[PDB]
Amino acid sequence: YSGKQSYLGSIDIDISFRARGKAVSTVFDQDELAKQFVRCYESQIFSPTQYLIMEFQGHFFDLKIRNVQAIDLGDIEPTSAVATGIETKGILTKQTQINFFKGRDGLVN
Amino acid sequence: KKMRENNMMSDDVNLAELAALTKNFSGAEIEGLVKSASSFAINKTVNIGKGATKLNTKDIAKLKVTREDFLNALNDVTPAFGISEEDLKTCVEGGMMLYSERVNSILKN
Repeated sequence: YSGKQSYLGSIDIDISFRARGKAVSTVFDQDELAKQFVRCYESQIFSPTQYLIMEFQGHFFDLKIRNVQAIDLGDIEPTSAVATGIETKGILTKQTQINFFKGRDGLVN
Repeated sequence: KKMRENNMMSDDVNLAELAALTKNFSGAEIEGLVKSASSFAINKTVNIGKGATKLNTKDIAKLKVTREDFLNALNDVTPAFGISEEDLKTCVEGGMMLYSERVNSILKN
């Protein structure tokens, strides 16, 4: 279906607290979060608006892939447009630029 | 001041000509000039709107302002007291020609 863009170049993920009463003010390291997502979920195919439940250091979060950027191997530059359309999907790699964005509630620090 | 010591500025700009160009600028206009020049440089990277998401370390890792950005910036900020000499420069839009000796004598006198 994809033809060439089989891998995830950059991935943008909205992080939210699953439980409102479990808001905790710890400073969360993006690199560790990315590592956690990759170690738990590797080479998995992802779409926009796909949801996930994430367990980091005992804390449960709801993750919403807001948009996806699919690129083929061998593309030096990320010239590909980031698609908000759910059709675009790709396969996770250990090098995807993972940007985490505050949820609509905006409590994750 | 800080730009220069932080090595965020091209070596081509020389302050003397800037000081020459800004005839009737007040003290409070120069800062706006700085702002606009910066805005041009920074917009060159982000391209707000259409070509979004190009942000990356390489782009931001070599940002420097350029002289032509200042030259461009002169078109946004305008003096407030230097509004009447504009009439004088537009008075000779028809050009000047030396079809006769007489004009030279008059100008010399």
